[PDB]
Amino acid sequence: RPEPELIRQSWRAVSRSPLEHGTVLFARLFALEPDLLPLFQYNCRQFSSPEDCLSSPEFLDHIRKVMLCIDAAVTNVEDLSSLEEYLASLGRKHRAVGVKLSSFSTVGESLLYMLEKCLGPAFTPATRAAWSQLYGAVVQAMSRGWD
Ligand code: HEM
Repeated sequence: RPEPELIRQSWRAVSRSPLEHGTVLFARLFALEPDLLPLFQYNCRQFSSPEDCLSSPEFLDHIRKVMLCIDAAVTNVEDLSSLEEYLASLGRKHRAVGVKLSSFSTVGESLLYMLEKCLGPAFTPATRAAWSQLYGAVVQAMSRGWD
């Protein structure tokens, strides 16, 4: 159970510009794991240009979906069991498109980077710990989807 106010007050800041913050998360994620980008080519409907896929409405829509999912976790920070079935279904969908479960740990590192970029020293160790616990719960629920 992550401290709710630390999660809510930090998420509120990133919610002011969710697409811009999501782009920052993905930029770190791709630098840490370059193999992830070719998975998005199918949604883009073209395999010739990674850069065109990165700037595509289809890629932006995925960023919007990711921010909505994190928003649902933040809304349910007090009880994440409500989203257990949905997160397992999300885990199934990612396994279906070739995503490895290990890449979700890399997404967690990118999320902390996005938050530190947005908040600076306001991203306190307690805030970082709260986000680590919340994200760890989200990936533990999504992990059951892989089975
Ligand atoms: C590891 C990086 C990620 C990759 C490679 C990835 C890949 C994908 C792909 C390829 C799709 C499209 C599936 C399809 O319809 O064919 C998708 C859908 C989706 N992704 Fe991700 N994703 C990643 C991270 C995340 C994260 C961290 C979340 C939030 C937990 C998320 C939330 C979603 C959602 C909500 C959809 C909904 C599409 C649907 O209706 O099924 N993604 N993902």
